Amino acid sequence: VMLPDGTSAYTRDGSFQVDQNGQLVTAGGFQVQPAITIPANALSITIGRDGVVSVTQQGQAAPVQVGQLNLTTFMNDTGLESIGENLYIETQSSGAPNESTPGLNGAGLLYQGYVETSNVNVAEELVNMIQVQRAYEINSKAVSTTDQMLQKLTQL
Amino acid sequence: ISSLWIAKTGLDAQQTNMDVIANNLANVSTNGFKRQRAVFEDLLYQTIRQPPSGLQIGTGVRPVATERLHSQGNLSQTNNSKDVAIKGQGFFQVMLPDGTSAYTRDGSFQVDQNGQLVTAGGFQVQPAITIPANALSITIGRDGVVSVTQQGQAAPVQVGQLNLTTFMNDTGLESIGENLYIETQSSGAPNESTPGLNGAGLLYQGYVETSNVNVAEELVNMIQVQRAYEINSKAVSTTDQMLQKLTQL
Amino acid sequence: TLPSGLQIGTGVRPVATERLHSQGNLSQTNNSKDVAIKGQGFFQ
Amino acid sequence: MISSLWIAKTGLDAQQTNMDVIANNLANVSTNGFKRQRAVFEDLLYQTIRQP
Amino acid sequence: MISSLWIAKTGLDAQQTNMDVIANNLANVSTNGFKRQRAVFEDLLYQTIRQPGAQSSEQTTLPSGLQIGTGVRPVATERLHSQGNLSQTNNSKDVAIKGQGFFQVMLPDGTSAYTRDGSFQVDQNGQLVTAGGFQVQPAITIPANALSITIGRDGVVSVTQQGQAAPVQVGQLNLTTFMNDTGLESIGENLYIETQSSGAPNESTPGLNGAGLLYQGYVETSNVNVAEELVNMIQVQRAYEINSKAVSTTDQMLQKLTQL
Amino acid sequence: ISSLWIAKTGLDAQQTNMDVIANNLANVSTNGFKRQRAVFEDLLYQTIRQPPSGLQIGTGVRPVATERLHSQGNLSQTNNSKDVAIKGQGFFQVMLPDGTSAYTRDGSFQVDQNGQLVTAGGFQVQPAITIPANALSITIGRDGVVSVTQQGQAAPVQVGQLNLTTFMNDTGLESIGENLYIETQSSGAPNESTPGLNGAGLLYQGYVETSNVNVAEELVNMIQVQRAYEINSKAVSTTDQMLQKLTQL
Amino acid sequence: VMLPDGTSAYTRDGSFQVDQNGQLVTAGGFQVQPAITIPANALSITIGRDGV
Amino acid sequence: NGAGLLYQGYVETSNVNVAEELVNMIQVQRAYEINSKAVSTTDQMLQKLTQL
Amino acid sequence: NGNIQVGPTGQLTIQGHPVIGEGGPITVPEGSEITIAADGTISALNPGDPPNTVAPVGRLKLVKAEGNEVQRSDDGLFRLTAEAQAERGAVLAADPSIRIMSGVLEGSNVKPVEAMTDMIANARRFEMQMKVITSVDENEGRANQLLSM
Amino acid sequence: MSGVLEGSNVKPVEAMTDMIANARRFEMQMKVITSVDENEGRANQLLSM
Repeated sequence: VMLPDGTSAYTRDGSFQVDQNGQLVTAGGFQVQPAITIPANALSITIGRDGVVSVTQQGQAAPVQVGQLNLTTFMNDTGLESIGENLYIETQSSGAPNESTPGLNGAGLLYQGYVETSNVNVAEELVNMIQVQRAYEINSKAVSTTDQMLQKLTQL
Repeated sequence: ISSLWIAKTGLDAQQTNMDVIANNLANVSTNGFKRQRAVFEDLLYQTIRQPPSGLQIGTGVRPVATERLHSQGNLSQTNNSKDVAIKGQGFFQVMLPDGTSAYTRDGSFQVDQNGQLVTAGGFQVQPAITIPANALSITIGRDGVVSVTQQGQAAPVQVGQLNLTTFMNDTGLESIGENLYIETQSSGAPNESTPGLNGAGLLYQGYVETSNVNVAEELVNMIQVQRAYEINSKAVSTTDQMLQKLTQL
Repeated sequence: TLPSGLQIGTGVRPVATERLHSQGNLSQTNNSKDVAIKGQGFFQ
Repeated sequence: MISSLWIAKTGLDAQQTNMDVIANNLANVSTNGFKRQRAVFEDLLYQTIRQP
Repeated sequence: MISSLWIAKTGLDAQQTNMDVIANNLANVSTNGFKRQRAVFEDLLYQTIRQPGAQSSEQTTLPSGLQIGTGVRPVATERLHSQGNLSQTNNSKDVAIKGQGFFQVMLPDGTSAYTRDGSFQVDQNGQLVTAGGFQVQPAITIPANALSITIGRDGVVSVTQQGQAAPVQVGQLNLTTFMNDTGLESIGENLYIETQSSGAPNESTPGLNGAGLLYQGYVETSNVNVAEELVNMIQVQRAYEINSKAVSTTDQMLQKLTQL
Repeated sequence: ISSLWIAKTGLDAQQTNMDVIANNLANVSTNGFKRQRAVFEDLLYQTIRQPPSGLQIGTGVRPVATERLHSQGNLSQTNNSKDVAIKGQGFFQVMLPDGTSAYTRDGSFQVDQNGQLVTAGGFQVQPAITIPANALSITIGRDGVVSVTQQGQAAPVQVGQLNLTTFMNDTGLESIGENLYIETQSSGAPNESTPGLNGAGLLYQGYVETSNVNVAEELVNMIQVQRAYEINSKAVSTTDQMLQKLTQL
Repeated sequence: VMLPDGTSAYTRDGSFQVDQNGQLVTAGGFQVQPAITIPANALSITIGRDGV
Repeated sequence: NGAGLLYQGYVETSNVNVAEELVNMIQVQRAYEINSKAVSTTDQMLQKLTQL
Repeated sequence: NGNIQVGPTGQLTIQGHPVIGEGGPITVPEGSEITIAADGTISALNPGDPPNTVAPVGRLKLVKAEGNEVQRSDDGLFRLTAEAQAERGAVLAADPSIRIMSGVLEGSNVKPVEAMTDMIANARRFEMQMKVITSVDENEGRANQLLSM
Repeated sequence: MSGVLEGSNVKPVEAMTDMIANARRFEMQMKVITSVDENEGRANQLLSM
């Protein structure tokens, strides 16, 4: 994705739209790279399983291939610098990005009409909340004990 | 404290989500209504430098947009000559009182005391279509031509043409209520085109386009929204109790 | 920028009731007084 | 409401029209010079989800 | 939220698609030339966790790795082009198809559509039109003073004038066969349009090169087996029951997670 | 502290079980889908030394595998000439767009524009079969030989052979979606074998195999999963209360 | 069951499978001693009440 | 020689009695609270002792 | 700490200062998709290759040592006690009987119960010491009157 | 729009979190006040002579 300041970020988010000019953008107007421009009067858009995006025109019995929506894979996915807005920027801990067509060179495929969900396991978070609360109480007890000992020292 | 702020953002996002769900659910049985989905987005992340090159805490789940699904809605038979529904893309242009135009993907038309074609509330459609005083029947074809049948005359005289409008980005229109949308700087210029041509759909007379609201989607989403709201509530309570314990010394 | 703004939207309002003024089926009342209308029109 | 329900409503109304035509044909036996009618139907929209 | 709720939601959507297809098929009984539809389903991603290979020791192999999976995305709706039953409409201008083939029709925009219908008429000018005025191809104009319209099995349409005891051959009605019938994209109106899944059309005279014959006075009914649709309705409703029960279970699990 | 993590592992196992049950229940009425069962496994035990020469406490219930049940499903009649189903074991080979081969236990076939025999998603079925342009009818015998009938010729011209593929370890093939499996290092090498031979299964034209999901077992297992979830949550709550009571003193 | 390191463990669990070579395993690939090697293309597997 | 038979197609389930575990859990929580009370009582005894 | 990580260039690094196994630092191909077995073998499947190419790429060395024969070394890392060095040598063997539990981490063994009474007893002992100090100084101060006059 | 009234825009979640924050802040200030008063009381003994 091309950021307004010119650098390229990366997103695992598919809620695309089209600006008033036809370019693919990401819920926030960030252009998707390379730019994909839709004609004005497309009856339907189709993004295949390897990103070949095409449109159907009134009259043509053929979906003119309008663009390619290629992916980018990183050597260390975890090292990305999340800058918010569902975008990551690559850093020295992630390596240079390797761009390729979907389904080739280790990149995944594309599912049109479906969007990926957050992989947050709420059971983990609830149990972690209990853990955090009780550990906090324990450390608070430690502070209190030390403070009382210091009081007793400073009385004499 | 920052945890409370984060959890408040989460509760706000879930409550906005519930508002969107409820608006979709209410507007079932509203002709030509296009359901809405709220798309959310995380906030900036706070970086703490390590003497990777840093950890990220982050905050917030602000909603970034509410995007309408401008798909095709099912048809409902009303057996009314005036009602008309749309095949595929397109909008009907309507002249608001103030002078600018709105655009409606609706078909509950009528005629006023003058003959003009209006939309259930008197907003005159464009271009003006006048039905003569004694039209025995009124017919609207698949390319929009509207004609009437007069008594005695053995032919339907053509009386109007019902053009549609198409936008580059349908979602960008901002809704003003009243089943009406208006042009913005994001939806591009309105293309006035004859139905069936240049990406515009067609017209079905006697039929009105239903709302494309899937209620199973919204029921499962209601379950999800309630559960997420209660989880973030648990987060708020946990932070409250840790602050309890902190101030007790 | 911002390919779609966010709007929450509230509820729904009944805006009208329109009467379908079509032609109804006839019934044979076998009564001299009674009369029916073919097509548009009303008795004042 | 449901995509199923509006389709089923259209089916019911089509069958109702068909019964109307049958009843008018069948009531007009013993009517001189009457001509039988027959209703011809026609499927509605097809909401494309994936283009063929 | 929960991995289970999204899965159940996709199951609900798949069953609703199944019921949609059943309702559309079931309402289009008594529609001529309508073709049955059947939805083909398709499972979604499988999140690999332990690779099915990825030996668990130096010599071992770790068979049948752990992967969970989601979703029941509908992949297609194949339309069954099998011959439908005939019905004797007694009307001289109705023709049914004996085997494969499609009647070509000129859309008002100029493009060509294809219908398996027989409900033909005559408009002001004698042109053969189909219940909506979409004029058939190639043009067949019946003369004004005709009495009989006969459409032989080969498609040769000829009429008989008053007194003139010669059935003048007035036109030919030839069929259009597609190498892939199922690929046609339906536009309503009992009309399908060409797409680059169907392939280029082969226009030919009926009977020859695989096209079907023409039965005048009969119309081809829909090939919808209502018994199968009813039992499918039972099965679809029960599957909906089961999936909503799964949603209920996940919801109650989440609820006691919340009360924690 | 301790019991908290043990009970969390129990919750995760119950949730994985519920996820697998949900995938089984959703995929009913998916052709050739083989239902899945998750086998679980307790984690490492810790030995406390006695000055029996020790006891164990142990922890966790980590899931080890999801084994697919590769049994025979029922057959449902589709009245479609192209569709086929399999008696006994065997898989249909398919050429993925990248170039490798997948294997499907599904027969909802159909012919593309080139006459190739593809599988509901366009992936060509190996070995290639080309139905001629104007075939009157297509038949696929019980040994997988496919033939068509042309006008004029009073004999069915033999078109192709629909071979099967057998694996040493049927469960090993990993699911990649669209009812497709791919070869793994645990599933051994594939054997291209004609139907009815070398233990491969027969072919049935006009029928399609169904999912072997016993929904009664699914519902009772799902009752189990819910109640176990509630029991483990009771354990989590009890441990939370014990820690809270501890930190007070 | 023959452990990876050579010694013998014992399991009351029947979640068995077959690896790529026909050997019985225990949900994690540990071989069940003594080895039982299922032929390549069996139609069906039967384990009797006495293990035959 | 005392070995049990084999039943194919079936898996043995865990012999865990969950009602027993719940009752034991209640007992464990109450005993934990009582012992914490013992610790707390001794601790306040010690507080008073070290006051003077 | 089994929280293993991979760098962009394929260095297995339990929080950096990397991990040692069967040779130097363990290195894997950059498109790792690592799996770790029960006895320590590490297998790697490049994402875009057929899954029957999971040939093992390394082994994770594990060592048996506990308590009396291990001491902390001013980092989170432990070493041998130099009393267990005229013994099993400077660099231990792999001990091919220590097993790995994959997909599972281990938390700290910080017993809150014994820590809470550690702190209670500590506070009580401290203020007992303060009482002794108070009495001693008061003794000395009241004593100092001997020498005067 | 006629026939429709408008209610108050008092968001309850922000008010609720604000009230929790207010309470905790008050407790923190009370702790600081107690500490300062104890310091002053202990320190007034210095002037003794």
